[PDB]
Amino acid sequence: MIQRTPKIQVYSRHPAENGKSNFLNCYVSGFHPSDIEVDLLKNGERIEKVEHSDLSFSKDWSFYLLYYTEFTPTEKDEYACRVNHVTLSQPKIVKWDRDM
Amino acid sequence: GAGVSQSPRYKVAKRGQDVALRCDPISGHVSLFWYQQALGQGPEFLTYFQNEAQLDKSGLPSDRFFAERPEGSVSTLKIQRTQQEDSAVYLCASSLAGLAGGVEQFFGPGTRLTVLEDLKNVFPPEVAVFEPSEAEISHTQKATLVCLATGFYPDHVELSWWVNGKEVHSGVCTDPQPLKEQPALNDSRYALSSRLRVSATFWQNPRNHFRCQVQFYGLSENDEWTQDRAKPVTQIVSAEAWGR
Amino acid sequence: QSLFLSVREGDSSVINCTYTDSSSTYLYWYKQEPGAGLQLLTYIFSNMDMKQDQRLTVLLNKKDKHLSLRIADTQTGDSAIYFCAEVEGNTPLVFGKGTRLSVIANIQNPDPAVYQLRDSKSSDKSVCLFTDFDSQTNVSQSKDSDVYITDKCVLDMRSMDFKSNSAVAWSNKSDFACA
Amino acid sequence: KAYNVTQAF
Amino acid sequence: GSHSMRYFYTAVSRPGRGEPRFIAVGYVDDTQFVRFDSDAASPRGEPRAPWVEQEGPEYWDRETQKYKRQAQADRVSLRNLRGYYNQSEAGSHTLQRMYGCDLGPDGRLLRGYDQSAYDGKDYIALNEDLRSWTAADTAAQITQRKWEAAREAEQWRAYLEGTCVEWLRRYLENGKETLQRAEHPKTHVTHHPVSDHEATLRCWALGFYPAEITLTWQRDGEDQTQDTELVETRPAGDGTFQKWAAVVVPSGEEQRYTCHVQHEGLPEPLTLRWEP
Repeated sequence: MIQRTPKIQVYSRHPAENGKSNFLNCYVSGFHPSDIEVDLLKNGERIEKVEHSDLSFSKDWSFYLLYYTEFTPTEKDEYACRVNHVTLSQPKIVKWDRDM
Repeated sequence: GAGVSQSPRYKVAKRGQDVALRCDPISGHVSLFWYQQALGQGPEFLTYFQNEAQLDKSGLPSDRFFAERPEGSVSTLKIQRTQQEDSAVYLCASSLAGLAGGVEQFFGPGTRLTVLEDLKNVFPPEVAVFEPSEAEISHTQKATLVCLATGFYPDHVELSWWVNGKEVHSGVCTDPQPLKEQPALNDSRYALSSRLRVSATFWQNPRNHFRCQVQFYGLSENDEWTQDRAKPVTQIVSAEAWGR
Repeated sequence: QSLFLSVREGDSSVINCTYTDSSSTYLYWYKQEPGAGLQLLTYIFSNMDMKQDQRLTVLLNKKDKHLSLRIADTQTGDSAIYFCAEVEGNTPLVFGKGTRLSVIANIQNPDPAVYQLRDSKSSDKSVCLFTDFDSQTNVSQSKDSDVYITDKCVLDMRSMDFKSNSAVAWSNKSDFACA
Repeated sequence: KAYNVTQAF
Repeated sequence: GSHSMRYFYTAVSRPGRGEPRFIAVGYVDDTQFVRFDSDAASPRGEPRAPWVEQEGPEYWDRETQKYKRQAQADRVSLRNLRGYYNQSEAGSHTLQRMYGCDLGPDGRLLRGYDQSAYDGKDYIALNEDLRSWTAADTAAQITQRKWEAAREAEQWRAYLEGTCVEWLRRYLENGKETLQRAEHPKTHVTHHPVSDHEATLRCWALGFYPAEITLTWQRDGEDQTQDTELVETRPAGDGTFQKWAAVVVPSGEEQRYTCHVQHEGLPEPLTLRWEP
């Protein structure tokens, strides 16, 4: 088989407004094989409730997934996405930045 | 019978016993299909195979049915605790690879499986031959032999005519369907008629031999038979006649 | 045998059916004779309008999902049950309801005459044979509780291109009447 | 609507 | 304008952990409408768009049986591919297939396609003429033989030129209010300080469909794209997409930079600035 490291983007469905409910998304793509563990975090804890989209792939055969959950943005929380893949020595963690 | 083979062909089973049906498809064929068929009705799907893999088994009506194909050649459909509702014909078909138009395919002759309440109703046929009427030969100048098989059950009979050791087909027509002697009775025994017709010159020749052969399908060697009557096993009942 | 069709010898027969899925890639015609297995007659690729091979002509009409088989110069050997089948991809055939085709024999010289046959080997039960009757001739079941009448089958002696309808009757109630 | 069933490899 | 239907199949063998897994998703353009997962407790074809649910049980039970069989075929394919390469039994392997039809603006089949990969490698592909195949290696040539004996290509030409186009036209009509209603992007510019003299200008594009878009930064009206930052277009999780493009500018020169956007829903391109 072929190994390809996933690309990751953590962001929000809507422009973040402290207090107002919203959706937190972790978008992984460009990886291969399809076995992958993605988890959303809040203050380092794993938020169990997470809905992931259906497995699919791009014209180049790379897979992509959308793990997401509902959250209310409030300061001093630090949401992040921890992704582990066959091609990673250890889980790559990407913190959420509402400016991106 | 060049093509797919199906082992039992005819099978009688009492309510509760098990039965196994065998299919021998063409050696190279990848896909193999099983169908079920009621009295003169369209075949319905049971299950089919890709090599040895079972792509679908939703057609099986009960969990008692179990098809398989160990090494992707012969297939076997097993039925456990057979019920009256299992009585039907079971067809097998094999194809080189799928059933697209133009791809080699063959259907098997089928296997009629009659599930009976009790084996005490099985009786082989009683065959008799009737000679042509001189009145017929005096007018039509043709001779018509009639064969009559009675008292058999179920209707697992295959009739044929043999003139001087040869199975003939010209001048023959057999009843399309047996005739139930007891119309009101449910387990009534059946009767089948047939006719063979040749010129008066052939019947007049007393050196000719006419034989009506009836292949009956009953029990096999492995069957519990206790009644003092003769075991009603698969056999051939014949009635012969000679010219005059 | 969900539908029935009677045709005269030498005429043409037309069988019809309305299959299910409009996505069927191949339509099939099978015939099943009494006791035998299914025989493949023809197939047509769903993108074709019509296909011909010997005395068979297949006409397809998608949208309406209508399939037709025309047998040219239909003869007694054509009497059977005919089934529509459709297939798409790597799936099993899906069969439609059957149609029983009954070919009425051409009787050049009618000559109806009932005859009684010699019960060889001293068979008490007698039998009388209704033979040489016309294509329009009919044979019904005597309501007599113990008088059996068989249906009518045609006989074909190829030696002289001769055909003849035949019927048989017998009685087990000890009351026979050849008339 | 999907292709019915592909042939095996 | 130019629409298309696409299916993606994935089969992954997981030795010692059950039968291979089979997933299938179907898209009309960038809108997924059907999903099937062989690992669900009630494996069935489930609608994923509000323009396919009104099809009736006959339609959905037909896809369920279709998928259940396809998953069995792919398990056969994994064994066969494994045997072609003499691959260990304790290894995990992946089969992928993608097929669909491009319905040109003429309203007819513009082109059909079907291609497969094994372990991320091009394996076999249906040629553009829909009559033959192109095989990557000697193993794919064994597969080609088997498909040629089965008339597999004749069945794909009939599906791509008929069923595919016929049902794509049906889907577009049922969901015209969304599949044919292009949605322009909501845009704006944010400001973020870098150094005492550096600042970042991020141009946002949110809530558009389809996903095709282009964001360009220009200082003085030129193609200042050598030091622009673009993130892959990403989904908002509800049918719309997001995308931003950033550039680092010397503080005080903000109004020298203009963001250009191009989307189907926008009649003419949109030039956007940063409002302090």
